[PDB]
Amino acid sequence: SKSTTLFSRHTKAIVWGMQTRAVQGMLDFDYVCSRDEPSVAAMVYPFTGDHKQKFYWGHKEILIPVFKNMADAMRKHPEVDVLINFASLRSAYDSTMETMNYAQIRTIAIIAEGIPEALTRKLIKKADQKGVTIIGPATVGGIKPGCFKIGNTGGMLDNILASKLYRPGSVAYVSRSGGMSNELNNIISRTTDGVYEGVAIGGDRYPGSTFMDHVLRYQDTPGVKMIVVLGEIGGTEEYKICRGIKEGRLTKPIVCWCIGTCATMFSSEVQFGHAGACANQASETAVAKNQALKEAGVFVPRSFDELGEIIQSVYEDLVANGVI
Amino acid sequence: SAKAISEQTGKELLYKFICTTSAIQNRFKYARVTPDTDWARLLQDHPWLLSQNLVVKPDQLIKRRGKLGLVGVNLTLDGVKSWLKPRLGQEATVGKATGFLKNFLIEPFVPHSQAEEFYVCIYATREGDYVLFHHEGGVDVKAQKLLVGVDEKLNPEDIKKHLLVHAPEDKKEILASFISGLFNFYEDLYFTYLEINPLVVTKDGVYVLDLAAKVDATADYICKVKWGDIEFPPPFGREAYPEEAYIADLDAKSGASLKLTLLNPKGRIWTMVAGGGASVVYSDTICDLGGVNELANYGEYSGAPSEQQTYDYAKTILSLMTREKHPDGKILIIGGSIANFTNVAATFKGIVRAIRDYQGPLKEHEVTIFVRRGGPNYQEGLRVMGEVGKTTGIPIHVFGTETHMTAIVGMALGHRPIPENLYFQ
Ligand SMILES: Nc1ncnc2c1ncn2[C@@H]1O[C@H](COP(=O)(O)OP(=O)(O)O)[C@@H](O)[C@H]1O
Ligand SMILES: [Mg+2]
Ligand SMILES: [Mg+2]
Repeated sequence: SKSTTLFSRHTKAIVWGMQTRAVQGMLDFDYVCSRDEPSVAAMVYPFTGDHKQKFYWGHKEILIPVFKNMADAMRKHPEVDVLINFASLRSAYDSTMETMNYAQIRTIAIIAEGIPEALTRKLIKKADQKGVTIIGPATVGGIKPGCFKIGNTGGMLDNILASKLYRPGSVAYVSRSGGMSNELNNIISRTTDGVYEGVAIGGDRYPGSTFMDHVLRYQDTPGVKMIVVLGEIGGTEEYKICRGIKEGRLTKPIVCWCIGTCATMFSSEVQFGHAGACANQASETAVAKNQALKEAGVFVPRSFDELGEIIQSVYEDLVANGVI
Repeated sequence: SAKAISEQTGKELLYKFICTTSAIQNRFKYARVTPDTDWARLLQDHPWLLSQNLVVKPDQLIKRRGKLGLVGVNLTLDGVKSWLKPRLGQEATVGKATGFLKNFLIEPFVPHSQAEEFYVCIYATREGDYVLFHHEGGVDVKAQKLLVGVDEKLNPEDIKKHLLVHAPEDKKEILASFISGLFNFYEDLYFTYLEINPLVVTKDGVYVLDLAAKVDATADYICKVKWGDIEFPPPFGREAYPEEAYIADLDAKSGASLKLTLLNPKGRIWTMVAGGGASVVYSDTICDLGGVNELANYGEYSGAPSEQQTYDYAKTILSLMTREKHPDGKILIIGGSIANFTNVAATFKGIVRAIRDYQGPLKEHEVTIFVRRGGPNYQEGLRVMGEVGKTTGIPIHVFGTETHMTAIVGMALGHRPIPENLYFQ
């Protein structure tokens, strides 16, 4: 829909919020990725006055500036095009709208869960007209191995090492679930050359950027040879992928599993954790969407039980033809 | 999430807050009735029940109550009582949901023709809110429709020009004004769905005979002044439990995320999975392996809850599964993905503190526990699980990242064996 490349090993970001632990986790990731510099240029915190914070670049202690006014951070760090918003739900709308007044920001991550859908609809409309990519709300974010990870995504160094998240493979994924995104990190690393980029779009009814938004970016990314989608019950988003393939827009292999098949076996409605998990028509069920995907040429497993098994199968057939 | 409200709650809010040129009739003129209803006290509070004939129907999020014979129309109070006699308090299956009929509305009967029954609906999408109208309202509803953009305003001339093309000419200005007032009320109180079928217009004004609605529960902090102590009923086929209200109350107190819904309180399969998505996958897996009729709950804890928060969540689940022995015992799935930031050590310490205080009952009900979890400090978390399983006698099997996330479900159901070569890994 909008840009194709959001992050690189030179991406510099501003962090709205006093989330020291998440910033340090990002820095640890930057280090073992052999980045030249930290990915967090400055933090914003309107509660306290301008100051600087102790952080650790490897074993060496460094400092990152913390500004009270967003206007001062954007001005003193014009290299920033990404903002990771850790604001509480009550203030996430205002701070996000304020961010999109700085045309330097091309990608915003909204962590907070609980933002009224009517408000997020208003955020989407502003970003749509300004070409800003919103990842969220209600997401941990995403990770681009070797280059950039959003806040807590990917966890601590030991997980970044175990899942080989310090260098890219050829497999891009997009999920609604933040926790399952780190499971996809684990599964993909164990069955392929590893993750090239992963995005968690969040569990809300209207995510800032949809599944197809990122699947499209992946179709336009040469280093990406195959795509995994952990879809979900609710809405009709995954149907855009059936369309994309039908129109010749989606050519690379696509693996997809939609979670929420149990809801077809419940005698009445059950709302799941993700605010957008509700199936309002028959076509929004996980079973109905999995079936439509398989008929459109998507590689759909029988169950999540066998998701890693089908990912490995697609990968090896791609290695066979010398695509990887 | 968007949550359904009762017809009464929706009608109360509409009557109180809608602003319209149209005089809306029979405002607040309804009587709520349950199996406990003191019918003498009801007539004290609502003397109008004897002034005209009535309509009675269940208000429990049951759709097409007419087709199901669940609307008694144009009845005296005595007729309402006789009509309620074989229905109130009785068990009833609607579609595939089975529940008790126990909450009914009694409203005045409004005479009118079929030509005076209209359809109105407003629901939300990503690109905005769609406003629908059909001149052929009623139980047998092709409808006119138009998108109101995100920051767009509903201009009454589009209501008049497009939506009301097929509406009778005389009733067009009152209909235009009501739909305009309805939309503003829809926005102000953060509705995401609002259906009035039928909306009745006679020479005496506008009547809201039926109402179905959902509101954005996340917008309480914005709307609580007008919402009041607002209630979100469970779908027909389920009861509300205090444990659910307890957990929902904790979730409201921190950024942490604590959901819990009881499906089958006598089911021998309980889950305490972390994550909004993982909890769904484990549920998908259990049902995919034939366990849909024994799964007791759906729930998740995530967002880095504290150790105490996790103990309070866990102690709720353990109480619920120690209320009646099962012939074949019971099973507890403590699972999840490799977490990004949730301290697996602090959370499992809280769970382990719950398994200690409830160890006696858990052995009476023959509970077996299965564990798979990764994330920050997961190794220390795995240890105390295996260690409490030994300092109690409760059988626990503890797995880590070297186990597929849902593999422990097949283990728990006997579709695959327990591999002791993966413990604590
Ligand atoms: N208060 C009322 N006065 C007169 N007729 C009514 C009244 N309430 C309902 N009806 C009639 O009964 C029908 C069914 O009632 P309704 O409340 O719409 O429930 P449902 O849509 O679930 O069948 C209505 O379409 C209308 O024709
Ligand atoms: Mg109706
Ligand atoms: Mg969640």
